Amino acid sequence: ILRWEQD
Amino acid sequence: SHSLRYFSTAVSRPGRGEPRYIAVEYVDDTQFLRFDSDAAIPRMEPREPWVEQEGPQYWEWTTGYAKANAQTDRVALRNLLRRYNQSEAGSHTLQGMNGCDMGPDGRLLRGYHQHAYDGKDYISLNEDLRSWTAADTVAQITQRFYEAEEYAEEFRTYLEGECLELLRRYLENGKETLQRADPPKAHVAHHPISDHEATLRCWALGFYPAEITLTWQRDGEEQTQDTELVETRPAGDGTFQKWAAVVVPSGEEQRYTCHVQHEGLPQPLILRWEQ
Amino acid sequence: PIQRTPKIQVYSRHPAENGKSNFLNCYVSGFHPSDIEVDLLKNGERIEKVEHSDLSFSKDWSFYLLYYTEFTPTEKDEYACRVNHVTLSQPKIVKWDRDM
Repeated sequence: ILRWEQD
Repeated sequence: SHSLRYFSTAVSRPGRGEPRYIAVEYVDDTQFLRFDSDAAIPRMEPREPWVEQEGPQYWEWTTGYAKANAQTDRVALRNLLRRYNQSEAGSHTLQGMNGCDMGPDGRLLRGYHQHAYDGKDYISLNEDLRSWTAADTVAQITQRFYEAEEYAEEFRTYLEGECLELLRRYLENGKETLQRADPPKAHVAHHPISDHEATLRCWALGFYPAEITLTWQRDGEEQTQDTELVETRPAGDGTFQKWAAVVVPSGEEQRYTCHVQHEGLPQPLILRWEQ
Repeated sequence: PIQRTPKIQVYSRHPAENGKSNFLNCYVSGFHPSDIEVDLLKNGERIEKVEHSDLSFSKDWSFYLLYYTEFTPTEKDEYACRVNHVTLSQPKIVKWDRDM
């Protein structure tokens, strides 16, 4: 599904 | 009043294979979820009985975002290695934490979105939940990415809407485990260290949640600098243990009193060594 | 990378009584990085069946772990926890102290 984003 | 937390650890192993991703979820001091990328079946797994009842969509959903975060942090680990101009032979750690604090009225006390690289703060969501704090110049790359995506607004909606709803669900399903407050069982132990000196150790056992305050006073004045504390430790049955000790002159023991503060107590307790 | 030395506590879940079944705990906390080796020793030998908690960490990002095994304490049997970590030049053994 979806969860945090780290760039 | 209550808290829901997600913890993740990404550790690279140079030459030994791809980075390991370990994630766990807590309601307060109770861990009900885990994910390990090293397992033969890397799925989100229940660590507590009351979350085992969740249907198939819940486990596809939880395993869904665990695997996605594992992928996200693996790409982040290689990107951070480049941006910091670091050798590929060394191992590095990427940690992250998110979740909500809910008050007794059911509203949001505080949100959290934050990461740490090699045990040092990297980037964190501020209290207004509209802005970020980047620790160094490298982290400003992540901040600018967050701002371009308007990611603070997206996660603020999760913190306000769903995070509270998930916490209410768990507190209801885990009502017996989660909504308890077990008061400490407290006593004072006396251990002579010499002919002229002895140790007074104040014990607190069987208390939940883990937050507690044990202090020593001499004739009413607290001995802050002279008190030895140990890290609060789990008993393994769902309760916690802690002690505080002070070195006192032999024969002066009665001048000292221990004070125990825990949310499971109707009020704070006072103890003396009873000879 | 920063390095934090593990703090080690060896204790029983319940007050120890000879002949009564109990749990032996080794709590390792406050360490960075996460790689660590924790063994429970009985009379100097590794205990084969030992379980540990899932990796988590505190507000300051330092890790903590609980290693535990079911046991029945006796008078003659000595127990200890052996911990090895990158911050330790040699593995550290902490004897279980029954008066506590």
